Amino acid sequence: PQLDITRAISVGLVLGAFILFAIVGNILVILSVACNRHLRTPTNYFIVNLAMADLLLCFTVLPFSAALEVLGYWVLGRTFCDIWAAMDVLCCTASILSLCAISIDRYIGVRYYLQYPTLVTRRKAILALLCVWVLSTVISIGPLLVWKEPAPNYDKVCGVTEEPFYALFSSLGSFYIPLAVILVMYCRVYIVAKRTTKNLSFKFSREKKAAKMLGIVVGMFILCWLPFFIALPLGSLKPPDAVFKVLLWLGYFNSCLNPIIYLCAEDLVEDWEKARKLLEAARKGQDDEVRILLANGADVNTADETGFTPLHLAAWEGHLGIVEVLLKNGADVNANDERGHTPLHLAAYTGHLEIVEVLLKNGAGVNATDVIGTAPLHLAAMWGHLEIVEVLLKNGADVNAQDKFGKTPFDLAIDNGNEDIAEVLQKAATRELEVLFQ
Ligand SMILES: COc1cc2nc(N3CCN(C(=O)c4ccco4)[C@H]4CCCC[C@H]43)nc(N)c2cc1OC
Repeated sequence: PQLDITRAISVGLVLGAFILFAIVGNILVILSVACNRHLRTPTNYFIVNLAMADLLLCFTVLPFSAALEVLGYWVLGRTFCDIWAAMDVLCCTASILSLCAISIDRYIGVRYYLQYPTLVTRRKAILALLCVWVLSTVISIGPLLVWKEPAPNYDKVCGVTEEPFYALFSSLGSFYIPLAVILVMYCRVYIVAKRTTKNLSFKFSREKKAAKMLGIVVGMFILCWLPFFIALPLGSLKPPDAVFKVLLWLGYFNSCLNPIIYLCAEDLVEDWEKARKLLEAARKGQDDEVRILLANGADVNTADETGFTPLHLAAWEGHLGIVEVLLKNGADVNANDERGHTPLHLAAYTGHLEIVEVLLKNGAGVNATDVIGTAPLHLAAMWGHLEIVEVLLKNGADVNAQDKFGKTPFDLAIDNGNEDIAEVLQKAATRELEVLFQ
């Protein structure tokens, strides 16, 4: 029994990973939509409800599961087992009925690319969410009233098992009937996305991108919960109590997968072909192509294998037109590569005054430092880009900024015999003494 020690850490790390994504991850998903007015979209309305269901499990289902394993058989069915039988179904029924609202929203979204925005608003989204909880409560808390008094002979309050009238009636209303709607709708979405993808406004690639991310979510839920919900009806015609325990735990694990799916899935950058196409267009300075590619569904914030985005390479290669349209198409102006360089670092290096001003105008980090601690002022001062050094200082660039090698933008100007820049950087440093000078 030497493995008993190693099993603790392995399970503990997996349970720690779960809690992290399931509680913190979901709260962060909720807060991102809650504190951004531009992110309050009907699709984002359903994922907040999906995160609320995962959160509601963690606080009202897992405590009962944790209390069982830790303390043992303090399993007082009359109350204890009735609450976290009821709460368990409620959360699961809420989750799958939310995925029904998603599966339908995504068919309305994919099929009707330019019609959807008007069709589905915040008002129509709240009603769909409202319905889910009204149904979910009836489906979950129904049986707890319908079957009021405990059975004679063979009661199983504190067991997943029961008679066929519950095993089928519950599993139908809580899984299979919802599953039918989902699979039928995401089967319909499946073929429309190919039919319009073969045939082919960016709207289709914004909503077929959305349909793909959420399709993974829908699949991972089905994959997680099918094993349990296969075994409840199938038992009536099998599994030990210890078998049911891991099948439920598998279902619970899904609560952490959603935040992970949103961090781990590339679908906006799913078109590896269309993604690397834009990265090249923006670098080569091909305004016609970049505009066309963006309009055809190309991700503005595509990450290179090194970490460079189209805005990086555009700022580097000195293509002002592409920098403007990228920003105009919602480009991360403070995008970082592996060493932390932003497009302003690159614009500063290659001496493009036009782009440095445009980046700053669009809210670029003037003092943004890379892993070495090198700021855009370090690079502009190093190569003799005096116009950029002045623009940078004007936007409040820090002259005292130091890299890992202890070198400051002034030092680099001196060490490259840049007399003009060194004077402007030395003057800039005595700014605090010009409180006395009016
Ligand atoms: C996700 O959907 C469902 C979840 C459900 N969860 C329970 N639980 C949760 C905890 N259980 C066990 O751990 C467990 C281990 C072995 C048998 O049960 C049992 C036993 C203790 C009391 C609550 C029970 N009971 C249901 N009847 C149930 C029904 C569901 O849909 C039809």
